Amino acid sequence: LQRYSSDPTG
Amino acid sequence: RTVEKTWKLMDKVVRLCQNPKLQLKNSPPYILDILPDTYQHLRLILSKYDDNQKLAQLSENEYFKIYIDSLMKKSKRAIRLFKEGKERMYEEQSQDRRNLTKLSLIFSHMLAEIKAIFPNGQFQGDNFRITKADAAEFWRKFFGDKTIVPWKVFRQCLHEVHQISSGLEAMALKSTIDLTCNDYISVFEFDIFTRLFQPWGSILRNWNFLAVTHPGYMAFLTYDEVKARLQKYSTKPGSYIFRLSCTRLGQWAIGYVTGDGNILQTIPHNKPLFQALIDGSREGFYLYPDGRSYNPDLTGLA
Ligand SMILES: [Cl-]
Ligand SMILES: [Cl-]
Ligand code: NA
Repeated sequence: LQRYSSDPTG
Repeated sequence: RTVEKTWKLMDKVVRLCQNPKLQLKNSPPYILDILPDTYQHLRLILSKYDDNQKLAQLSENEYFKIYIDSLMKKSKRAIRLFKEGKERMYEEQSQDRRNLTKLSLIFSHMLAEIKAIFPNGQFQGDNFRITKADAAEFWRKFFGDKTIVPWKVFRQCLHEVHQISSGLEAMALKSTIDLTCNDYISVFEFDIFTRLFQPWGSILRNWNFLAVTHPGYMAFLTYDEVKARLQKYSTKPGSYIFRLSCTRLGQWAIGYVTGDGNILQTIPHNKPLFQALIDGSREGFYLYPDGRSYNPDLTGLA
């Protein structure tokens, strides 16, 4: 991942 | 020529923020990129306005007058900070220094605003397209093609559509919308606010429940500040806070402590903030706003 990551709920 | 004294004040701030005792982090908002990039877009503007008439029309452009003033004001302010703080400005956790982070945040918003209002150096504030149709209509009906409006007038007009309950609500609202802290609302600032607290139809109630009464909401914080703050709660996964994305204005950045004690930050895109917080809460990621036990029920905003 980068600075901002993916929604944890999907 | 007031643009020349503004550059001198900016250059001083930069020269002054270059002092390696600060240990400044190359992380948005990074003042050593923002102030020179601002001088550069200001260069880009003066060069697009290449003769005396064009320079005359610019000197009468209301948004640009307010901008250059703000930028003088704010540059003067940062200088005043370093003179009054002296030693305290080398302390990571002093209030003088937090004040500088705030100012960096202000310059970053101002930078992005000038690039939205003078794209490529040419004025297009009168053609700025507001993102949400309801909010768009509202700006139109009351302000037509204006790029920028005084707070009081903004407030009076907004209040005819969405009523403000009291003086201190008006002050909390101003503080939320007036991102550049110049006591005016630009069409750009308005685009941001209306994106953050959409839908327009229940906008003040959205702001009330997502900001005014919500412990998780953080005003004028950076990425690095979010991370340092949630570090205190890293033994309580599900701790979270949220704020305005600096590099993606108009959207929120949610910071949370993961089960394994990492601090991640994420930006909702399709999902509005409230659903993101409901969804997260229900799956154990967003349980403790700012480390606290009570987590506001946001289901009523659906
Ligand atoms: Cl204007
Ligand atoms: Cl999404
Ligand atoms: Na403003």
